[PDB]
Amino acid sequence: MKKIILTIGCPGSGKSTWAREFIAKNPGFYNINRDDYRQSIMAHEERDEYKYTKKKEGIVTGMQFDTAKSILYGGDSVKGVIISDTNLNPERRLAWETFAKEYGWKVEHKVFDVPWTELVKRNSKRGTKAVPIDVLRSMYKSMREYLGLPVYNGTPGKPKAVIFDVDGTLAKMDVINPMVVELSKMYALMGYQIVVVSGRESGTKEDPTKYYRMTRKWVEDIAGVPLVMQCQREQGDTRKDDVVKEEIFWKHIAPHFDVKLAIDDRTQVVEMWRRIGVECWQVASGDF
Amino acid sequence: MKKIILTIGCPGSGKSTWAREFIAKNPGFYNINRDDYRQSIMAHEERDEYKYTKKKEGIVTGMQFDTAKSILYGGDSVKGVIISDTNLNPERRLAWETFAKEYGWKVEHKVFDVPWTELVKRNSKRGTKAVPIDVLRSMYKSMREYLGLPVYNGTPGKPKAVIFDVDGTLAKMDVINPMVVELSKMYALMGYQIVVVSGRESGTKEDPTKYYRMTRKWVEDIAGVPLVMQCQREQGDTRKDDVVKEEIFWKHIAPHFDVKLAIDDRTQVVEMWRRIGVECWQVASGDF
Amino acid sequence: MKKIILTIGCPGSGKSTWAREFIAKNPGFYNINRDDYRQSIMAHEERDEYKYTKKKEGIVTGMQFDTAKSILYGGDSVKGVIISDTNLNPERRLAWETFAKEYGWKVEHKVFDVPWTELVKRNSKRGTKAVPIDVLRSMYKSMREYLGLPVYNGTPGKPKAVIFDVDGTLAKMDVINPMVVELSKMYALMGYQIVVVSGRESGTKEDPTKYYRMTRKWVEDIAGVPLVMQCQREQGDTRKDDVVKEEIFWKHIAPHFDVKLAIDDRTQVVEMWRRIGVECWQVASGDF
Amino acid sequence: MKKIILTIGCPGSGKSTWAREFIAKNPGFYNINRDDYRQSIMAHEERDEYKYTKKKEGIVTGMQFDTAKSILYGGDSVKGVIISDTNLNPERRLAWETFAKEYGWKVEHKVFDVPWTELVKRNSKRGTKAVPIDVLRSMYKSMREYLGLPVYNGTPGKPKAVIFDVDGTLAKMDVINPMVVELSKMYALMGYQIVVVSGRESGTKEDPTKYYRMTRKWVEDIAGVPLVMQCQREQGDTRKDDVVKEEIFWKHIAPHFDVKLAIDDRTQVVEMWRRIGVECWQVASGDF
Ligand SMILES: Nc1ncnc2c1ncn2[C@@H]1O[C@H](COP(=O)(O)OP(=O)(O)O)[C@@H](O)[C@H]1O
Ligand SMILES: Nc1ncnc2c1ncn2[C@@H]1O[C@H](COP(=O)(O)OP(=O)(O)O)[C@@H](O)[C@H]1O
Ligand SMILES: Nc1ncnc2c1ncn2[C@@H]1O[C@H](COP(=O)(O)OP(=O)(O)O)[C@@H](O)[C@H]1O
Ligand SMILES: Nc1ncnc2c1ncn2[C@@H]1O[C@H](COP(=O)(O)OP(=O)(O)O)[C@@H](O)[C@H]1O
Ligand SMILES: [Ca+2]
Ligand SMILES: [Ca+2]
Ligand SMILES: [Ca+2]
Ligand SMILES: [Ca+2]
Ligand SMILES: [Ca+2]
Ligand SMILES: [Ca+2]
Ligand SMILES: [Ca+2]
Ligand SMILES: [Ca+2]
Repeated sequence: MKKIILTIGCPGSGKSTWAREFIAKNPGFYNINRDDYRQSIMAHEERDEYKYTKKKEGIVTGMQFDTAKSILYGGDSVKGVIISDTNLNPERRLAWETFAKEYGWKVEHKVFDVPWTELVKRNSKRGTKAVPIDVLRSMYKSMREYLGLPVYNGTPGKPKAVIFDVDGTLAKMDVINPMVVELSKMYALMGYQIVVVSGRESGTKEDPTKYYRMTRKWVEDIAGVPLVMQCQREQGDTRKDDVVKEEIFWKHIAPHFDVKLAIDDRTQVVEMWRRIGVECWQVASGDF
Repeated sequence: MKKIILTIGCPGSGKSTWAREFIAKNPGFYNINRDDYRQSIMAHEERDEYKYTKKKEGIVTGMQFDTAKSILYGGDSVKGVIISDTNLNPERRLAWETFAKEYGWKVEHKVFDVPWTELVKRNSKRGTKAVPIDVLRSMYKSMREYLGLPVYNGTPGKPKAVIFDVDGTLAKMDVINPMVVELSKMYALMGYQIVVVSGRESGTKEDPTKYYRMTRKWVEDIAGVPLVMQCQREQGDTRKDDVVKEEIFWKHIAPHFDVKLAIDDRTQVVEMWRRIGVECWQVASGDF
Repeated sequence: MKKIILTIGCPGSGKSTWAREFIAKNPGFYNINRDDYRQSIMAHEERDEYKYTKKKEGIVTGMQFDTAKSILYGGDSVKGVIISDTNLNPERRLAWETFAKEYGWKVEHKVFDVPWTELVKRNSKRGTKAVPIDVLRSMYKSMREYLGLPVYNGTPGKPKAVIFDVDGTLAKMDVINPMVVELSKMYALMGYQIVVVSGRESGTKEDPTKYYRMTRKWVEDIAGVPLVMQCQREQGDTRKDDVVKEEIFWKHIAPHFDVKLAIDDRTQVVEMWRRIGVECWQVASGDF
Repeated sequence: MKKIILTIGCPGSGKSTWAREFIAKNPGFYNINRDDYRQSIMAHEERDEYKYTKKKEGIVTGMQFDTAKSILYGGDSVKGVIISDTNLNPERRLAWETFAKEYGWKVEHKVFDVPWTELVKRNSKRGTKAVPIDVLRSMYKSMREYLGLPVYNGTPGKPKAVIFDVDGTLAKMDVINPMVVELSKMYALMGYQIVVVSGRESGTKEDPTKYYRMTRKWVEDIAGVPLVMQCQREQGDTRKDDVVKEEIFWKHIAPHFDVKLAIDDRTQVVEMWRRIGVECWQVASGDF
């Protein structure tokens, strides 16, 4: 059965680079792409900004439809086609299936799950092919939905709480950040539990809690934060703050507290927070 | 007297485009640039990421120095040279002056003040020449210092206050944003004055306060914000929220309140806030 | 009646640049191009060399066909489509007509006649989109056929002759070029008439035959060429040798001699010769 | 002793690509290039055509001089510099040596000998960095001089002769090419020896002279060429006509005849001919 391969990925995820190699190595496969049909009908040059329109979309969609049938209905030489779009819209994916079922073709996916941080990196250097940051956030939000990743929706019965980070949030570089520290105390009065988190490694190979202890002491004897729990990146862990903090949240926090907010300063972490369903306020420029 | 023209501008401000035209129109002028000397000593290709180093910088600085003397010491045909770097570091600018004073040359500046918003726009499409967002923020911070633009440092004797925006901050799209509304009341108890601001146009040409009135009512009868002042973009004003809110701050707020914080959601406005010396917490994704 | 506009031109003739502007200025027009469909089905990157194939061509042709019907069968908003290919193959052009006649559309052409010399120039700088020189010669040969330009096929009854140029051919820079001079005499014995031509301007504004006289004398008293006719670019004429020599051929030579060969050294002139039906031998490197 | 590495090569030979890798792998090495200094002083954009000038050259030369001293006079960290220009001008190369001798540095060369055919290929796709074809011919002529390759200057005492190729020259595709065949006979009368050469493989693995015999017969019984010698690419040889014919010339022709001319049609072969000192007339378009 001739196959139709939908590439599932955010812009900048490796889609096209892979399609080009696959076609180079496997005779009988052809690429179909909407970005290409979008630039061609306007005869746009590499650096022109395409103006979105329902009309133009219907046309490109039509072009994909017709180009698929025509190629798949080619001789026995034809093995399949690659639809190298983002394919991040469920409705769009279903259509390819129904369309494939009536003519007798099968559908396969080829996923390109790339970490948010890397996607941002690439897109900022993508130049003219760059995509706005918010449509990127949205694309990734859809990718997570495709993978079936978790979205927090609260913890019924458990005490409400606010999450505070240390570096850049409660501490500056350490001295206290007056308004944020005053906030944690403000929330405490209001009856909320104060959970503290930090991406600082706990300690060294020989003293595995050196930094943790220092952090705890600082929070207690300088900031005076009435916290109930403190969590930190374990010693030895070299993964991204991104991954580290989320792992800590599902394993040590979500099951014990009804978190209604998170206070942080580092964009990637802030991005992780909103992304998983936790309101987050960014208290300072944290593009690093 | 032969002149040395320093272009003052952030990356993406028009520096090079102007230098190329000026040289094309004025015989006897030559360009000197560090980005160029930086890529050349490494024989880098358009898409390689340059690795910063003191050594490599000393070399490029040396190259600028020597290339300046050699060209300016050319015949009578030579009129001057353009130093098309950002030139946003005061120390760096002084050096060119002292250097120019000993050989008998004069220094002129050619400023390229472009709005933050536009600088971001261009840099995100700059592709490989793109610069990290934080070094851009920093460059612009220096540009503002060069222009002598105002930086807020408080208001002694006046009552402390927090600034809250409406769209996206207190209101969602309208329904209340629970945590942020709860915050304004929380600060009020703490003794702070609550100043409300909005980029929403006050009204229409025929009803110049239509939206203002609606906003006031909403803040009063739905959010229940104990505000003391509300300010909004005047009817007819079509400038950027960027400019609008800052104008409102210096004219109607800074002189009446000791503002210690601002709550907003739109990145450009948040960026304006921190930029002028006002702590600001971004309560939601606002890349628009 | 909705129109289909075929752009007639060699690669590098301005086709696409015009299509982009036309579409920008005229709402309801869309571009259709085979180069675009060719790079897309292979998911090729700007710098990949496309491998020609009947299969791949049938597919792109199919894509043009289907994309035309689908767009032209759009609402009343649709005004037409531009087929921005070279369209230099008569058979190909007919197809568009027959195809247009059955669905009720009309066909218009938009010619981009650019001089060979300029086409070469652009193509050598076209980089990756560059086309081999021989396919370019061929494209231009078809363009000339489209315009109905003249192709020489002899002159019955008139005496046979060979055409010799002076600069670079008979003369070097002047001293004689031994073999070529020996040739003209060799042909004379064989019974051929020797016609001499030169792109050298005849003279100056005040002495309109200064150079002609000098050339005649040189050919007579140094080379010893038994010529019957000498023709030169008139004084004041600043057009390309290209145009100049061909004008001279049809007006002063073709009607008086049965030319069976031309001896020249400058590539553009040599190219003109073969192009119009006259065998030509290039006696030296003349890329200038 | 700190070294100065001059890269010797024609444009498009791999110079820069190598310099970038070498510097990437060897800490303490820096690149110096005139193309880079040429585009920088004019602040030119990738696609601008640089206007040559003595003034601008003196400046770039000065920049190379000063940049060399300054870097080589750096700490002990500095190992050397790469001068990635063509370096094909002997005078220019000497200067680097004398310059290197007074400051105590040594000079090394890194040759990039690439075949003419490949150099043309690359340059035609080089786009904006492309170089005119004649300056390329000239560069390669200098490269050959650097390598010490042979240039023919005649054969005293031996009988004069003309060299004729078969495919495209004497034969068309075979039928006779009337004027060229008539020429060989014309030269024979004049007392010249007619040497025939062909790039056609002599035969097959099982019949190693199949094609040679066919060619000989054709030349004898159809063209009627009064030849004295016929030479052909041996059976099995898969090298370029380029190399094949030159090998045949020095081994089987130059020592037996005083060749004063060569008649061919294929550009690369014609290019080889003039290049080694043999007048050559190109009788037809042979860009293949
Ligand atoms: N492994 C990688 N590391 C860094 N960048 C990559 C990698 N793979 C691809 N890229 C780059 O990411 C960008 C997106 O490429 P692509 O695969 O074509 O996806 P899309 O379909 O969104 O264009 C391109 O600029 C490409 O060169
Ligand atoms: N008026 C403009 N509008 C939009 N973009 C511009 C404008 N002028 C220049 N640019 C672009 O901004 C970028 C920065 O250009 P440039 O003047 O060379 O500054 P820099 O010295 O930082 O490279 C380039 O991509 C350029 O083409
Ligand atoms: N007036 C002009 N002068 C010089 N070059 C031009 C001119 N107009 C277009 N070009 C260039 O010629 C090349 C061919 O352009 P284009 O119109 O797109 O034709 P094609 O359909 O063959 O690609 C491009 O590199 C383009 O920028
Ligand atoms: N092995 C190769 N095969 C084909 N092209 C190459 C190869 N190596 C380099 N090139 C290309 O040849 C051109 C000349 O490259 P470069 O080494 O930089 O020489 P130059 O100093 O003249 O610029 C470039 O476009 C480059 O990418
Ligand atoms: Ca991630
Ligand atoms: Ca932090
Ligand atoms: Ca601004
Ligand atoms: Ca807002
Ligand atoms: Ca012409
Ligand atoms: Ca000539
Ligand atoms: Ca060679
Ligand atoms: Ca041949």
